[PDB]
Amino acid sequence: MYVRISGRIRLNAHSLNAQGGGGTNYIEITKTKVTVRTENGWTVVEVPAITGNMLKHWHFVGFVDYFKTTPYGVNLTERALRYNGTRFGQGETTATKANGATVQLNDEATIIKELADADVHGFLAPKTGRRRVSLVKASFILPTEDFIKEVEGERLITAIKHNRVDVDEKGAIGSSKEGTAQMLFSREYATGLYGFSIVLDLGLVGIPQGLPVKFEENQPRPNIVIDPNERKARIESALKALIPMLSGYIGANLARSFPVFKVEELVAIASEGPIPALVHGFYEDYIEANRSIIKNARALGFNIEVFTYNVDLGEDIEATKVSSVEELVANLVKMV
Amino acid sequence: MYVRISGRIRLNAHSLNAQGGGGTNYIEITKTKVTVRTENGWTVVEVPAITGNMLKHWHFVGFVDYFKTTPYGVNLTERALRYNGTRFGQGETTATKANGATVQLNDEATIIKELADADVHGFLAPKTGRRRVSLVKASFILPTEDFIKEVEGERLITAIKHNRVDVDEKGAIGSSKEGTAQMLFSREYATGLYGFSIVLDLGLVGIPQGLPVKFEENQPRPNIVIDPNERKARIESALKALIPMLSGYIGANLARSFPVFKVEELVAIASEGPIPALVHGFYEDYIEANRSIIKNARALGFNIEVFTYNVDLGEDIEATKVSSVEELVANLVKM
Amino acid sequence: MDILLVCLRFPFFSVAKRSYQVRTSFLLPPPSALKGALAKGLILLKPEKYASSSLDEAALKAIKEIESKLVDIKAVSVAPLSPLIRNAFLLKRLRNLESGSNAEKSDAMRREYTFTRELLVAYIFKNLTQEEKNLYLKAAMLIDVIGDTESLATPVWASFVKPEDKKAPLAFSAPYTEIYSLRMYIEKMRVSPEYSQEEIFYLPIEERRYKRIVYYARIYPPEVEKALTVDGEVLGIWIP
Amino acid sequence: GWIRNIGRYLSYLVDDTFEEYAYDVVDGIAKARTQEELLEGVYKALRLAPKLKKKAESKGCPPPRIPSPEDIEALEEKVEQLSNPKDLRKLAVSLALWAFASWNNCP
Amino acid sequence: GGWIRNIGRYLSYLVDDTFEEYAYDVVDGIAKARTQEELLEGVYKALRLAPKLKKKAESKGCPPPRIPSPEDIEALEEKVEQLSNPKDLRKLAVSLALWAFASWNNCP
Amino acid sequence: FNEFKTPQIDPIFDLYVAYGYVVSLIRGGAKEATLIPHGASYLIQTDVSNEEFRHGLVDALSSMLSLHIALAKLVSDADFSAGANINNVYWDSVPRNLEKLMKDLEKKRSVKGTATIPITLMPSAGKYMLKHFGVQGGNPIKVDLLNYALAWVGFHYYTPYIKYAKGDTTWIHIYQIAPVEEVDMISILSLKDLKMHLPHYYESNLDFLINRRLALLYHLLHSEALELFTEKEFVIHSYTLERSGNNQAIRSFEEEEIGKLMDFLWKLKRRDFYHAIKFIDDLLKKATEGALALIDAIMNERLEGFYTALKLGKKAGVVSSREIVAALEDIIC
Repeated sequence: MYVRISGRIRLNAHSLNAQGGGGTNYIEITKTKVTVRTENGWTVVEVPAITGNMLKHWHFVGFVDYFKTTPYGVNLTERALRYNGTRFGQGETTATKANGATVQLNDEATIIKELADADVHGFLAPKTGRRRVSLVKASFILPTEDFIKEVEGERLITAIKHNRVDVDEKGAIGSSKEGTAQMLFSREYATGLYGFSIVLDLGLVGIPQGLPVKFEENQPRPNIVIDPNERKARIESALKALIPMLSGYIGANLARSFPVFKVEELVAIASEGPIPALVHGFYEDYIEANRSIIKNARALGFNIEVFTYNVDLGEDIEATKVSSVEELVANLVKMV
Repeated sequence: MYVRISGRIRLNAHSLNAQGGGGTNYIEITKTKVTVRTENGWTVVEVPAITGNMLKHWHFVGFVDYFKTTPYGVNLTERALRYNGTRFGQGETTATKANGATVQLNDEATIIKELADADVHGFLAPKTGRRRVSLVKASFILPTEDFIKEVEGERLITAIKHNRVDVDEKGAIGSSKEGTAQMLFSREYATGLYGFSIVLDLGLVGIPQGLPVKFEENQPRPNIVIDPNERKARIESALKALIPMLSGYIGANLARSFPVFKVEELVAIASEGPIPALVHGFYEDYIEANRSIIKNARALGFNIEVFTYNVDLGEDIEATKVSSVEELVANLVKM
Repeated sequence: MDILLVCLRFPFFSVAKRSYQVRTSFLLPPPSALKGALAKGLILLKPEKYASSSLDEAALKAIKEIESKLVDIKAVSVAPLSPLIRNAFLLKRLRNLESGSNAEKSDAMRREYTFTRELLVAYIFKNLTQEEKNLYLKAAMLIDVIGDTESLATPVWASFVKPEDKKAPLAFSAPYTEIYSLRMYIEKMRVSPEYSQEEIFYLPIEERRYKRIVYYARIYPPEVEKALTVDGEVLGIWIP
Repeated sequence: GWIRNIGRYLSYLVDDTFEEYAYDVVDGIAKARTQEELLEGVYKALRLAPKLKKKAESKGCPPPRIPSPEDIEALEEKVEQLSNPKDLRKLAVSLALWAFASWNNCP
Repeated sequence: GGWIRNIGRYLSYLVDDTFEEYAYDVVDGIAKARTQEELLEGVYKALRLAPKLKKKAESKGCPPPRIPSPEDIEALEEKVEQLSNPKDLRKLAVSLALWAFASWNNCP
Repeated sequence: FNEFKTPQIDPIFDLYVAYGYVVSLIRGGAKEATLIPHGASYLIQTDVSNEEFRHGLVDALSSMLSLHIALAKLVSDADFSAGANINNVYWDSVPRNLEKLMKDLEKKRSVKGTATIPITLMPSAGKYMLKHFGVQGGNPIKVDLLNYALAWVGFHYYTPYIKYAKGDTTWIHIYQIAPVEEVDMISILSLKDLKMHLPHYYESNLDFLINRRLALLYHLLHSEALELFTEKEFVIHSYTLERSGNNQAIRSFEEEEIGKLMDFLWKLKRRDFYHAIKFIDDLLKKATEGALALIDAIMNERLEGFYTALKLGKKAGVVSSREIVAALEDIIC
C-alpha cells in the first residue's frame, strides 16, 4: 500500500501554526518565502505557511482517533492517548503501553508489534539507538503560484485583536498591580487557495527496518511481525485518518478559528508498490505534470490506480471520478 | 547505458543536509560561497547547497529499494537493506548477503557476481586490495548564478522554530530540572531554483574493472562475468532508481518537510560508448555549452541520443521532446 | 612542441593536501590528479593496451606511459581564469580505517571545495606522433570527474597549439627551481603520484582586495620569452 | 531628511507607554516590494492619529505630534521615481528601524 | 499635478479637531478605492459635507474651508477617465487619502 | 638584513611560528622589521642577529613559564597549558617542552630532538593519517622544538582565544589574525594588545559564548587597542575545540573576515560609547536570535538583518537608543 495525494484546498480566516506565544501579545502567524515567475525573473515573496510538523501531528491525532475504536486498540502508546507525539524522547529507555504494561526498547520487532504509533509514525531511541523513519511524510501548505501571482501582494493577512473580560471579584478592572489580565492580544488570520501533498508508505507497516525479509522458503516474504488482520486494520485506520484531514482538523487554534475548508480539486494514486512522489499543488502546472507522470508510470508496467476530484486530468487514462475525500479513502481501503 | 543528465529544478521549503548540531540547540542549513559577476564585479554570495554525498546516498537507497522487487534481488548485501553501505574496510574480508551467505573478497569478479550494490556504488578492500570505483556520480546541488543575480541579496532562508513538549504524568512540564525534555529548536528552510547534474555509467556494471573485455576469440567482446539477463535487470533497477530522484525524495527531514519538488528543465544524452560530461546546470549559459559539446561529440563520431525537457536546444539537433522524467526513464530503459 | 590546450569548467575542486581531520585543499588542481584523469581516460578509451589484473597496476602503468610521453618530471601547469575562494564544508566521512573502532564510526569532518568557474590546462608534449594525436585529443576530453567522485568535471573544447615563441608574462605554474632569477606564492604540491616526489611549485595567485573581498586574482608576473596565445590573449607557459 | 519627524510617529505605535501594540503597520512599511503596499502601510500607521493623541491626552503627558504636512509631499515626490526595489529598501527598512529606537516621549 | 494637495487640504477637514465632524467612513472608503466608480462615490461623499464645514467654520471664528476649485474636479475626472488599471488606481487613491491626516493650521 | 626563513609545513601553524618571531625580537631589539606574506611561508624581513634572536626569545618564553608556577606535574589555567590545550595529556607536555628550552637556549646549545604537537598548534594535524591503504600508527606529524616553542610564544602573546566550559563539555574558540598584503612591526605590536590572558568566562548567563561568529563579537566589542584593519587588509582564521564526553574534535572551520565587523563597530561607537556596549550586550544576552540576524547582516550587507535584530531586541529588554540607530542608517548609506 503506497498512496500519494495532491490537491488544492480553499482556505480563509485561518490562524494555523502561529509563531508567538500566549503570554507575549500580538500572536503572529508563520511566514515563508516562495519563488514565483511573474513574467520576469524569479522573484521571492513572503507568505503565510503551515509547517509539515502541523500535518504530521494532526495525522497522528487522526490515526489514534480512528485506531482506538478498532479491537486492537490496546496496542497503543500511553502518550498517544494524550495526543502527545514525543515518542521516546531524550533520557529514557522503556515506555508504557495504554493498559499500563511496560515495553523495553531492544529490538524493533517487539516495539512495532506492541505499539502502533511508534510503527506508523516511526520512532527514535536516543538511549539505545533504535531507528524507525516515519511511514507518512507531509509537505507544506503553501498558496498556489497562480493565486499569489494574481493577488499581486495584498499581504493576505488580517491582524484582529481581542481581549478577555478579566475583572476583580468586586467588579472593578484593576491594573497590573492588582492581579488582573485585562490586556488586548492580536491573532493573525490568513486566507488563500493553498496546495498540499501527503505521501503514505503504508505498504511497510508492521515490518521492522533491520530485517524486512526473512526468506523462509527462498521467497521474498515480508517479515510481518504482527497478525495480518491487525496489519489490515492499521492500514485501514491510517487511510481513514485522511477523512478528518481534509475536513478542518489540520491546524491549531481550532477552538476559536476552525479553518473554513473546501477541497477544490485533487488527484490520488496508489498501486500497491513503489511510486514516485507527485508534484505538489503549489505550482500552477501541477495538473499536467502529474498527468504525464501517472500516464508514463502506467506505461512502464505499474498498476497505477488514479482517482480525481474536480479535474479533467487526461480524459483518456483510467481515472475514477471521486466526489469526496472519504469516498477516495473508501476506494483505497476497498482494494487493500 | 552511458547517460548524463543536467538540469534546473525548482524546489522550495526544504531543510536538507544540515550540519547536525548535535551539541547545539540551533540547527542551521548548510552554507556555501559563490563567486558571480555583477556587471563588471566579482562578488561572493552566501547560498545553501546540498552535498553530493546526499544525492549518492539517496540514489543508492532508491536502487536498493527497486532491487528487492526483481526476483534476482537475492544477490545483495544484508547491510544495504538497513540503508547501510560502509562496505567492509581494512579489518573485513567477508561479505554477508541478504540470505546470510559468506562471500570472499579475493577478486572483484566474484564480488560483483554475488553482490549488486558493490558492483554499482563500488567498495574497498584494504586488506586484499581490489579497488573498485563507483559507477554512478552526482554533482552538488547549487542554485544557478542567474537566480543569485536576479535576487542579488535577501536572506532566502527562513528560520522556523518547533517545540518538543514532554509533560509529566498529569500535566507538569519542566525546563531543565524535572527530568523531562522540553526544548525549542530552530531549523533553517531554503528555497530557490537549484541546478543538478549526474553521470550514470551503467554499461560497466557486471564487468570487472581490470578486464573490461575478454578478448579471447580475436574479438574484444565485453567480459560480462554475470548473467546478462540480471545485468539488464540491474541496469533497469538503477535507471528506475532515478525516478524517486527528480520527485522529492532527497535529503533529510522528509517526514516533517518533504521538499516541494518540481523539475524546471533538463537535458540528457546517452550512448553505449564513453561519453563526456556535459555541464553543470549552475552556469547561466549551460544550454549553449551543451549544444556546443553535443555538436562536437557528434562531429567526432558519437551516436549521441539527446532527450530534452522544457528546452529547445536548437532544431537541427535530433533531440527528443520529453513530457516528464518518467518519459526519460521510459525512453532510456528501451536499451 | 605540440601543446594540448583544453578548457575545463568544473564548479567544485576536491583534492586535499598533506593533512588530516580538517583536510585543507590545493588552491589549484595538482598535476598528479590530471595525470590520473588522463590515465583513466586511456583506460576506458583504449582498454586493449591497458588491461591488468588489478586497477592499481593499470593506473600505474598508464601514468608511467604518460610520463614517458611527457617532456620531463616537471608536469603540466594550469591557469585559473576565475577568482578562487575557500568553501569549507562538513561531511560524514566515517573514521573506520584505523585499528579497531568497529565498522560504523561516522563523524562530521571538514573538507573544503574551492569554487572555480573556468580553468585552462596546457599539457606539454614533445612532438608526439600523428596516429596517436587524435586518440590523445579524445582522451583529454571526457574527463567526467576530478578528485573524488563528488566533484564533477566537464570539458568544452580541446586543441593543438604551438608556442610560436611569444613574449608574455608567465601566468601559469612553474617549479621553484629556475624561477630564482625570475606578491608570490610557492608551496609543496606533490607532482609525482605515489603507488606503493615532493617539488615546490610557484602559483600565479594574489590575495589582493579591491573593496572588501580578496579571492584570488591575477599575479602580473615577470615576462617570459616562452608563451602561447589563445582567443587573442597570450598565456605564459614554461618548458624545460 | 524628514525621517525623524515620521520615525517618532511610527515609534509612537510601539512604545510601551502606548499600550496598543499595532505591529502590523511597522511590518507593512518594512516589508514593501512595491509602491502601493508601502503607501497603504504608511496610511494605516497614519490612520491611528486620534488614538494616539487622545489616548496620551487621557494620560496627562503631552500629546504626540502628527507629522507636518510640509514633508508629506516630500515622501510622495521622491518615492514616485524609486521604481527599483533595491534603492527603495534603503528607506523602506529605515522607516521601521527608526520606529524601534528610544524616542523618550513623555515622563 | 498639484491638485492632489488641493483636494487633500479639503479632505483633512473631515478628521481634524475644532470641527466636531468625525467622518472616518468617507476617508476609509476613499482610501479603500478598489475601482474607479466607488472611488468617485467616496469623493462625492466627501464633497457632500462641504456646506456643513463651510457654514460651521465661520460659526467658530475660523477661516472657511478651501473647497476644491472646478479645475481640481476636472483634473480628478480626467485622471479617473484614463485609469482602467487597479495597479495605479491604488496608489492614486492612497495619494489623496493620506493627506487627510496632516497637521494643517486651519484655525490659528 | 637577516631574512630569517620559516619552515613550510602548514599555513596555520606556519603562521604561528612566523607570527611569534617578532615578539621574540622586541625583547632583544631588531628595529624596522617587517613580515612579508609568502602565501603560506609568511617570511619576515629582519635586521636581527642570530644570538640577538635567541636572547630576545629566552626573555619571552620566560614569561609563560613564570606564569606557569602561579597556578598548580604542574597544571595551570593558562593559555599554553590548559586554556587552549583541550587534551589532558598536553597539559603537562607543553610546560616540560618549554622548560627544556631554558636548558638548551640559555647554555648556547641548539636543540637536537623533535616533539609531538597538539591539535591546538594546527587544526590540520590529529591522531592518524591515511598513507596509502590505511592510517599510520602514532603521530606522524612532528615539528622541531625551536619552531614548536616559537609557535607557543606567538600563540600565547598574540592570538586571542576564548574558552567556554558549560559543565562536563568544553568549547575553546581559537582566533588567529593573519596579514595578507604587508605589515610593519608597530602594526604587529598593536595586534599583541588584542590578546588578553585567561579569558575563562565560564558562568551561565554568558551562554552566548558558543557560536563562534556570534562569540567573537563580544571580545571585539570591549577591545579598543588600535583601529588598524580599516587601513590594512587582515583576515581571521579560526577553529573550535569540543570536549563533549571526552570526545576531542573540531566542528567549525568557517573562514570569515574581521574587517567588516570592526568597521561596523567603529561606525557604531563613533557616536556614543555609553549606549554602544550596553545595547550590544543587552541584545546579545537577551535576544540571542536577534544577534544571529544582526551579525549575519554585517557579514553580508543585508538590510533586513538589522530590522529583525532591533525588533526582537526591543521585545525583551533592549532600550535601542537613538544615537546608535542614526549610526546604522549611516552604515546603510
